[PDB]
Amino acid sequence: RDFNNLTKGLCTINSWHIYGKDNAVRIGEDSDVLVTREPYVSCDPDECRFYALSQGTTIRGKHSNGTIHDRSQYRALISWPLSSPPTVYNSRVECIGWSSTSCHDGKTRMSICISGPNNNASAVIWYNRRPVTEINTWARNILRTQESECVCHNGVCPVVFTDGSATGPAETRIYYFKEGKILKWEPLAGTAKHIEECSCYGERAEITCTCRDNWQGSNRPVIRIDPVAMTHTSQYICSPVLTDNPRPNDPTVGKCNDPYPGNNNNGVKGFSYLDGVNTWLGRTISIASRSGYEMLKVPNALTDDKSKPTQGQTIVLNTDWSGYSGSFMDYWAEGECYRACFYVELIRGRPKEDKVWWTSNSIVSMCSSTEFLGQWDWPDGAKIEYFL
Amino acid sequence: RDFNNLTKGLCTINSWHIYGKDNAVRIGEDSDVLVTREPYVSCDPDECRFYALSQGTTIRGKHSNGTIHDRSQYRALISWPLSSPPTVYNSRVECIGWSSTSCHDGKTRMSICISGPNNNASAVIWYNRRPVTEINTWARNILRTQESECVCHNGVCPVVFTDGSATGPAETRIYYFKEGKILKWEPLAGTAKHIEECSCYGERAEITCTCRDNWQGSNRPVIRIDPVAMTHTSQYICSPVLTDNPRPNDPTVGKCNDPYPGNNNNGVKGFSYLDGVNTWLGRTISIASRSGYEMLKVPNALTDDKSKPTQGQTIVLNTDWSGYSGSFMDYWAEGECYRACFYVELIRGRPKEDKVWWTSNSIVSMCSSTEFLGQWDWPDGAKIEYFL
Amino acid sequence: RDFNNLTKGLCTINSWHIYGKDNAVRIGEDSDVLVTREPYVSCDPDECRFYALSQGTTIRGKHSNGTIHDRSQYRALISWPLSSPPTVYNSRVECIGWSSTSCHDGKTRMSICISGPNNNASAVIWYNRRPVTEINTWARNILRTQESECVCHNGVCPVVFTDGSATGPAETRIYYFKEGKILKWEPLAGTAKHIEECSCYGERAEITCTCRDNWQGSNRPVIRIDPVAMTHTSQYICSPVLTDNPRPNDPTVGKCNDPYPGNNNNGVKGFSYLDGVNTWLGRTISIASRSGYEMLKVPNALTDDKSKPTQGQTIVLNTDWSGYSGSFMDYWAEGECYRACFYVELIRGRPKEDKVWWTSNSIVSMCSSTEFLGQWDWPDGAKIEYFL
Amino acid sequence: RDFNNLTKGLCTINSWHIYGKDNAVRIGEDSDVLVTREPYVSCDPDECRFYALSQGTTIRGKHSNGTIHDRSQYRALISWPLSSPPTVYNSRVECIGWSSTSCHDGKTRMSICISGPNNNASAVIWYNRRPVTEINTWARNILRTQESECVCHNGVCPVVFTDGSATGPAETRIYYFKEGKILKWEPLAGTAKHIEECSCYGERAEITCTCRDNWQGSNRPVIRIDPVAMTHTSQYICSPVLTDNPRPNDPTVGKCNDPYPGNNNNGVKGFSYLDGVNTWLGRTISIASRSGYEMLKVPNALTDDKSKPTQGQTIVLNTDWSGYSGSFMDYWAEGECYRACFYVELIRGRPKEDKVWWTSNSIVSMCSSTEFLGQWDWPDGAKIEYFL
Ligand SMILES: *[C@@H]1O[C@H](CO)[C@@H](O[C@@H]2O[C@H](CO)[C@@H](O[C@@H]3O[C@H](CO[C@H]4O[C@H](CO[C@H]5O[C@H](CO)[C@@H](O)[C@H](O)[C@@H]5O)[C@@H](O)[C@H](O[C@H]5O[C@H](CO)[C@@H](O)[C@H](O)[C@@H]5O)[C@@H]4O)[C@@H](O)[C@H](O[C@H]4O[C@H](CO)[C@@H](O)[C@H](O)[C@@H]4O[C@H]4O[C@H](CO)[C@@H](O)[C@H](O)[C@@H]4O[C@H]4O[C@H](CO)[C@@H](O)[C@H](O)[C@@H]4O)[C@@H]3O)[C@H](O)[C@H]2NC(C)=O)[C@H](O)[C@H]1NC(C)=O
Ligand SMILES: *[C@@H]1O[C@H](CO)[C@@H](O[C@@H]2O[C@H](CO)[C@@H](O[C@@H]3O[C@H](CO[C@H]4O[C@H](CO[C@H]5O[C@H](CO)[C@@H](O)[C@H](O)[C@@H]5O)[C@@H](O)[C@H](O[C@H]5O[C@H](CO)[C@@H](O)[C@H](O)[C@@H]5O)[C@@H]4O)[C@@H](O)[C@H](O[C@H]4O[C@H](CO)[C@@H](O)[C@H](O)[C@@H]4O[C@H]4O[C@H](CO)[C@@H](O)[C@H](O)[C@@H]4O[C@H]4O[C@H](CO)[C@@H](O)[C@H](O)[C@@H]4O)[C@@H]3O)[C@H](O)[C@H]2NC(C)=O)[C@H](O)[C@H]1NC(C)=O
Ligand SMILES: *[C@@H]1O[C@H](CO)[C@@H](O[C@@H]2O[C@H](CO)[C@@H](O[C@@H]3O[C@H](CO[C@H]4O[C@H](CO[C@H]5O[C@H](CO)[C@@H](O)[C@H](O)[C@@H]5O)[C@@H](O)[C@H](O[C@H]5O[C@H](CO)[C@@H](O)[C@H](O)[C@@H]5O)[C@@H]4O)[C@@H](O)[C@H](O[C@H]4O[C@H](CO)[C@@H](O)[C@H](O)[C@@H]4O[C@H]4O[C@H](CO)[C@@H](O)[C@H](O)[C@@H]4O[C@H]4O[C@H](CO)[C@@H](O)[C@H](O)[C@@H]4O)[C@@H]3O)[C@H](O)[C@H]2NC(C)=O)[C@H](O)[C@H]1NC(C)=O
Ligand SMILES: *[C@@H]1O[C@H](CO)[C@@H](O[C@@H]2O[C@H](CO)[C@@H](O[C@@H]3O[C@H](CO[C@H]4O[C@H](CO[C@H]5O[C@H](CO)[C@@H](O)[C@H](O)[C@@H]5O)[C@@H](O)[C@H](O[C@H]5O[C@H](CO)[C@@H](O)[C@H](O)[C@@H]5O)[C@@H]4O)[C@@H](O)[C@H](O[C@H]4O[C@H](CO)[C@@H](O)[C@H](O)[C@@H]4O[C@H]4O[C@H](CO)[C@@H](O)[C@H](O)[C@@H]4O[C@H]4O[C@H](CO)[C@@H](O)[C@H](O)[C@@H]4O)[C@@H]3O)[C@H](O)[C@H]2NC(C)=O)[C@H](O)[C@H]1NC(C)=O
Ligand SMILES: CC(=O)N[C@H]1[C@H]([C@H](O)[C@H](O)CO)O[C@@](O)(C(=O)O)C[C@@H]1O
Ligand SMILES: CC(=O)N[C@H]1[C@H]([C@H](O)[C@H](O)CO)O[C@@](O)(C(=O)O)C[C@@H]1O
Ligand SMILES: CC(=O)N[C@H]1[C@H]([C@H](O)[C@H](O)CO)O[C@@](O)(C(=O)O)C[C@@H]1O
Ligand SMILES: [Ca+2]
Ligand SMILES: [Ca+2]
Ligand SMILES: [Ca+2]
Ligand SMILES: [Ca+2]
Repeated sequence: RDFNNLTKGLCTINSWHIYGKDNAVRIGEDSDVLVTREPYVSCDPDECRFYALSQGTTIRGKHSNGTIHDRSQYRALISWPLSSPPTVYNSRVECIGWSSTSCHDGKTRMSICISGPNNNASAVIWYNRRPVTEINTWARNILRTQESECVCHNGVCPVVFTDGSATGPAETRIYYFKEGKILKWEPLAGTAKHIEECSCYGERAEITCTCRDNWQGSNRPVIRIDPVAMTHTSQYICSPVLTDNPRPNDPTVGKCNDPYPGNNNNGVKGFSYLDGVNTWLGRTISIASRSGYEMLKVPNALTDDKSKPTQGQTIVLNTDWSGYSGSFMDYWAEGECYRACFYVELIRGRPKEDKVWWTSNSIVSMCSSTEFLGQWDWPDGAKIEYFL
Repeated sequence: RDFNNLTKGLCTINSWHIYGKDNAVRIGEDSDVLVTREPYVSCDPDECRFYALSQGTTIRGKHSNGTIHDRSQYRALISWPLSSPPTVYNSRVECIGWSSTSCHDGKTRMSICISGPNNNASAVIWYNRRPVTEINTWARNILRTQESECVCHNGVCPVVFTDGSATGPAETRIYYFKEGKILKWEPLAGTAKHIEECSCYGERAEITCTCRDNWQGSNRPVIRIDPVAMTHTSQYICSPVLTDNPRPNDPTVGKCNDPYPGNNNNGVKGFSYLDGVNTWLGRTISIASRSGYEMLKVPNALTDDKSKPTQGQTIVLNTDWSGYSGSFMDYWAEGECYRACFYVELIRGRPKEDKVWWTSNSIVSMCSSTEFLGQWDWPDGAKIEYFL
Repeated sequence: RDFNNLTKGLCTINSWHIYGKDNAVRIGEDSDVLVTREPYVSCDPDECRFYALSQGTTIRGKHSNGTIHDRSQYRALISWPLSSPPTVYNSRVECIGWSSTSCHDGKTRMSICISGPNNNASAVIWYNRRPVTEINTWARNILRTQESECVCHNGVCPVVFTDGSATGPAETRIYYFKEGKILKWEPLAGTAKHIEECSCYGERAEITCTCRDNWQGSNRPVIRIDPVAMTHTSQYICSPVLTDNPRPNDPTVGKCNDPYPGNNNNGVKGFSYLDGVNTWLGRTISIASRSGYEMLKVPNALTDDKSKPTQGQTIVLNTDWSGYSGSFMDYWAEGECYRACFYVELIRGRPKEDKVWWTSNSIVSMCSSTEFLGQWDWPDGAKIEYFL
Repeated sequence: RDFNNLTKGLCTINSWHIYGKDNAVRIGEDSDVLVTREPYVSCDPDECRFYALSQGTTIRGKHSNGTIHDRSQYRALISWPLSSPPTVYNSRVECIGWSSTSCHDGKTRMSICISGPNNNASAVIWYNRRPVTEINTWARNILRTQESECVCHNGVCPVVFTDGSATGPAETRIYYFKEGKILKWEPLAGTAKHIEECSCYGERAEITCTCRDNWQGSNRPVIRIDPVAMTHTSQYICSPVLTDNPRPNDPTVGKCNDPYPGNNNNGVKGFSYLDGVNTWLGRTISIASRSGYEMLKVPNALTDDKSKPTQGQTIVLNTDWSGYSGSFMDYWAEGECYRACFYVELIRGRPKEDKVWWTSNSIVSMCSSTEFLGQWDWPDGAKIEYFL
């Protein structure tokens, strides 16, 4: 009943414990599970849920054929109970579209879905489950947004959008919403050169977003937002531990204010927690594809262009498929600090597994522990052969 | 806890944004989805839902064979969560029958279902989910009602019924309900010559209904209701932009007080928003069948017999099937105006697609934006070949 | 939050309107619907639900084979939302067993299930969804109860049980429960000679039960209960309109205090409303089997041994299968009188349809109207051929 | 809203009445039922539910192949409504892992799941459905816990864990949790020599746990916990009525302070109620495998090394498969005493039924009656042949 404020710092991250896993593809082999992609996790004050973009068909369904495609009239943002699979019968539609974000401000939830043809897309901003504001495409080239949760502070929920080229300069805007209405927007500033799919978290009245430079950068761009002043900066992770994909091999020195070169015109949504010595980066293990997943403790990664790992944890073996990853936290938990969490999208089917005609995913997520916990690996677990 | 009053005017309609879409036929190819038709949308103060007449069988079920037929003992009014499909497991039965309307008065919901043989039908009026009032057929020829939501003002919810011929003069009545009890009824007056399937909305203490003249009219009849005085008038949309189906080609001058001729004994449920220069009409694109769907801004359409479009938006391409369309609004939303909404029934199967033995539909709906949003088209999306 | 009292009389019954219908067998041909039998309907202060004895298997399931049998370890009393089918996913288990009753006292619900072998059965009485009291078999021969709702008055809910022979004198007891605890019990008194499966309703502080005399009677026995004094009487319906099944042809004079002879050792659960001139009897249309169903207005049927029909309504044609029927009312509805309701079990499969290996049913129910409504017939609607 | 205290003694157990049964394997032959094992039952103040470790696949699913294995990344603790089957659509995930316990303290629920490889497992302790505390493996050999409900007293919920060998001395710890945080832990003391899978209940401010000595004991070890002092003792059931499995034949004298020999390196989770003359033991009927199940009244079993049965009740015939059994009670029921309950896991499939490639189970549970009720037997009820 009052707006949430980011009054706490991050808990110390000494390892990662298992939080949730839906085993959707394993289960959906023989039950009514929706084909998805672009998932995430987001908490309300009373409940945490799984989120994703449905493809408007079950996995066993004949309409799963062609679901490699990102943008259709049959997609929607759905949410469902934590660690359940997204089924026809338990999935709640938040809004219609093929690009989304969502966050609760402490009183109620804002959800945003973009739909339309590539040259004529529009965002609709829902708040308390009703449509409130609409935004038309400004650059007429796939208006698109975070594909993970936004973050609010005292009613103000910033959202990062991009419109324009995926392979050249584009038009990125930071919208500051309150109760679904636009308080303000700004064009992207700072030294980030291309921005897509920001993964965001909040601590001590600052919102940090780790994004995807699709055009040039194999290091990740970072936007930091003041939700009170409604201003931001941008730079890159300085660290030579490179965290996009595909990417070249790790160098010994990164770049703070420019894209690290070697791979153009591609990437993956990812995330980091940037908190001095309490800094952890996620990446795919493979430099070539969305294969494997690990967390690496890289003290001062944001600001230190020679920073290297001092600790890590494998999440998904490099013999298993991964995908998008992103940040969320339970802002309404007990205690004196915010516990960092993330999810990894485990993509199955096309293009890497082309014996099936579909593309889908399941979800695994972890949150930080102050203990030094033993590690397991967490694969999707499905046998593609069963779907043949 | 107090009755809702229609105290607001319509928001300015500059375009239409996507509101909901269930993709029911695509999803029901491989999950337990009920065969429906005659759908709509209706809001409670805390939730908006999809409504339809079930056929008492799933689409993949063997009993889907024969579901082209409108009236059986196996039909029921169901509701289900917004943009979900109507499944066996998530569908809530409101009442039993093969013709319906439903609306919330601010305290609770009235639902009405008609059932029976053609010569002996009866309406039962439910209120707070209990049966309260029953009305026997007065003309012994398919007693029937709106197939979309009614509208309430201070407890009074008017409903339009027709009994008698579909191809000649019939007996239309306006019932004024309060808490499921009949306050008053009136025979149809004014210049409308035949009335079926009224699509209604409320603003500034007046209820406007756009209906179907099955007997003669390719222009649409309009009933306007004073829910305080409990009186009404009727006329036709004056505009030469004709909005029934099938229909002849658009002339340059309409008819205000008589059916526009050229097509007899057929039609489709449709709707309009009639608000001076803020006037928008829906129609099928095809003049021959329930094919395509568009919205047209036709300033003063109700009163101007030469009024032509000044703006439009395509909803469904003329290469895709449509069906019934109707009006609803979220009377419990925030802000200073009521945002116009509509749904379009996307009919699949018989009679236009006769390689399957069933008839069903899915739903798409939009609400107005004050922005000038880019347009997409929104087809059902299912492949009939998959059902073979 | 206070116990309900039977303070109202019955509304005048001038006809019957459709209340609910689940079409379970039609729908369960292609969805996960539980095999049932012995259904009924019962209201809470906020909701009315369908009830039945599950067979612990879906209809399409391989374990549906053998479900003609009444008593197994796999049966349970389930409830589910009104007019929904009893599915695996929406059915709530009230208790485990193969004979049951259930009723809400205004504060919470009592449910009773009997289980065990024929010579060693026991009742467990649940209240507020916890087990409170248990009763062991007294005659060691299929302890059994109403198979429809009980009725409460000021916390006191009487229940009729029988233990002993189905084809000879047996031991019937009336238990008076309050908060799941036994206040009192009595052996059956009066002139009823055999009692099974009582169908009960309450009005003006009296509970009337119409039961089944399996041993000799083709007229129905009647128990009337004073829930304050905790006493009862019994007799038969005097009327020559005979309402058990199988039965001989209607005579011109009935029997008030003895079974009407002609058929031994068989019957069906049925019901009546006995209210002077406002008296209505249900029966199968067939005198030979559970085929068809009609309601007949038989003024003074209880006390007049020459009383004949003055009005009727067909519910199920004699070309369609019926089954058990029983009484319930919504004691928590608005208004000045209790509206009589009933359900009819529509049995499909064995023994009358032996091309399938299962026995199941669906449900239709009606409540009274003060109007003289037109009639329809309400068959199960499924095609057995589809299940082959 | 206040913590529950164990203020009541056990009700007198004169027999056992049926409480719940899900018939999961019968139903899951033709519906979307999760493969499980290691089930139990646990009550909240407003609801009692079924619990189990999912295998992350339906029974009919192709991924059911290999589900004999205990520990995978696809397992999770789920709960679901009492006597329902654990379906994809009604199962709520409590936490991720392959060993668990759960209990409500009167304000909210603590749930604990262990996951990881054998040499590197970790417990995560959830409270109010959020992760609060994590515990790393201390002996690097399958950290594991009760597989049935824990018990709380004034906020303090003790839990028994074991880490180390299954076939030799191991490291057992008693953790005392409050609001998901560790108040204290102790190493196992007393004369119990090996501890696994404790089944616990609470009465008069003492918690009694009956466990599994996998290494040597065919009598069962017993831990008794003071949740105020946060101390414990351990011994064995003195009785010569031996209750593990496999086991040698019953002798005439047991052992109070040492394992009863004859079978090494195997066992089954089981339980007892130890209350002077009101003492009842469960066991499999078979001495060789998890076949059959009975309850035996063995006055002073805990302390009397010659105690023999004075009464019993068969639960599952020795011609039917059983499995794990464990204790729970409804601490929030009415009345002056706690009513003892238990469940039995009915295992189907591998290894005893190897014509199928899966292992799963269903559940039956009973609670005590003060009556001397007639007995039935309660088999799983499924036909394996149907799954072929
Ligand atoms: C039970 O569970 C536990 C808990 O999980 C398990 O214990 C864990 O074990 C894992 C696996 O070993 C550990 O993860 C690795 O962590 C290291 C970081 O720790 C080493 O380095 C630390 C930093 O050392 C510099 O500074 C220090 C001072 O600050 C200085 O002292 C030192 O000399 C040095 O100059 C050391 O502090 C650390 O020592 C503490 O911990 C030790 C245990 O780990 C202990 O033995 C010590 O005594 C001490 O007390 C230790 O030496 C990460 O570096 C590593 O991440 C690299 O390697 C993996 C493959 O294993 C790779 O996937 C990673 O990406 C990463 O390497 C790439 O990136 C580098 C950076 O650019 C690059 O240099 C590398 O060449 C490499 O590059 C190639 O691969 C990448 C990726 O594909 C590609 O992009 C490139 O282009 C290129 O192709 C792992 O994260 C956990 O930290 C550890 N956890 C704990 C709590 O201990 C335990 O094993 C389990 N038990 C069992 C029985 O299974
Ligand atoms: C990005 O998204 C945006 C947003 O959606 C897209 O932009 C939209 O584009 C669509 C498609 O073009 C537009 O819909 C059409 O709108 C016109 C109405 O606008 C024209 O006419 C206006 C009125 O002009 C008279 O009065 C004015 C003064 O008031 C006077 O100035 C004028 O000279 C004239 O005498 C003009 O004001 C308007 O101009 C503004 O907008 C222009 C952009 O549209 C801009 O360029 C201008 O400079 C200006 O600023 C404009 O000229 C509708 O008329 C039209 O509806 C007709 O045609 C479609 C087929 O396209 C048909 O399906 C419709 O039913 C309708 O036509 C039938 O009915 C008529 C009425 O009886 C009849 O006369 C016709 O012959 C026709 O009849 C046949 O078909 C029917 C139906 O099957 C049948 O029943 C008959 O029997 C017969 O067989 C469209 O609705 C949107 O308005 C526009 N939206 C916005 C915000 O701009 C943009 O394209 C997308 N971008 C990309 C790159 O894709
Ligand atoms: C639109 O919908 C409406 C609303 O539903 C439809 O209108 C309804 O139509 C149905 C079907 O006709 C009616 O049901 C029958 O009702 C009669 C009772 O009403 C007749 O008798 C009344 C009593 O008359 C004695 O007393 C009066 C004075 O009190 C005296 O005046 C009279 O001369 C006589 O001596 C009359 O009052 C009544 O007249 C009012 O209504 C008339 C319309 O119905 C109207 O025309 C009149 O002018 C007047 O105003 C009328 O004459 C029931 O008797 C009958 O039930 C018998 O027959 C059916 C087969 O049809 C059978 O299944 C029943 O079981 C029952 O008969 C068996 O039992 C008898 C009792 O033992 C026995 O005598 C019979 O031989 C028979 O026995 C065989 O069958 C049974 C069962 O299988 C077996 O067990 C035996 O062994 C043996 O084999 C029907 O219920 C509705 O009442 C009527 N409703 C309304 C509101 O009007 C309308 O039709 C629909 N419109 C269209 C176009 O479809
Ligand atoms: C209707 O429903 C009701 C309610 O359920 C049914 O009635 C019930 O019927 C069942 C089945 O008969 C009963 O269960 C058995 O109970 C006996 C215990 O009761 C006998 O013993 C009592 C104790 O007697 C010593 O002390 C007393 C004084 O305290 C002294 O007087 C006496 O002489 C003696 O020295 C007697 O008090 C008791 O008498 C009361 O009740 C009688 C009715 O039962 C009545 O007739 C009497 O007049 C009196 O009023 C009675 O004589 C258990 O011992 C027995 O459990 C053994 O046998 C089963 C097989 O049946 C086996 O599975 C069990 O494990 C157990 O036996 C193994 O363990 C023993 C202990 O180590 C060992 O000694 C045995 O050799 C045996 O060992 C082999 O098997 C095991 C297991 O596989 C293996 O591990 C070993 O290695 C080895 O291979 C049953 O539980 C219910 O108690 C009774 N309930 C009630 C309320 O009456 C009624 O039948 C149903 N009606 C119908 C028509 O179906
Ligand atoms: C009660 C009833 O039968 N309504 C049906 C109406 C009437 O036939 C017409 O309005 C003529 O009166 O229209 C439909 O057939 C149609 O056109 O798709 C569907 C609808 O179910
Ligand atoms: C407890 C029990 O078995 N009840 C069964 C009763 C009894 O057999 C009779 O009332 C004779 O006592 O009737 C049925 O068989 C029936 O006629 O369809 C169904 C019901 O399940
Ligand atoms: C954590 C774990 O693996 N628990 C497993 C235990 C252990 O193997 C034993 O208690 C030996 O320690 O027992 C089972 O195998 C069994 O006997 O059915 C099932 C259970 O899943
Ligand atoms: Ca990149
Ligand atoms: Ca027409
Ligand atoms: Ca009889
Ligand atoms: Ca053992």
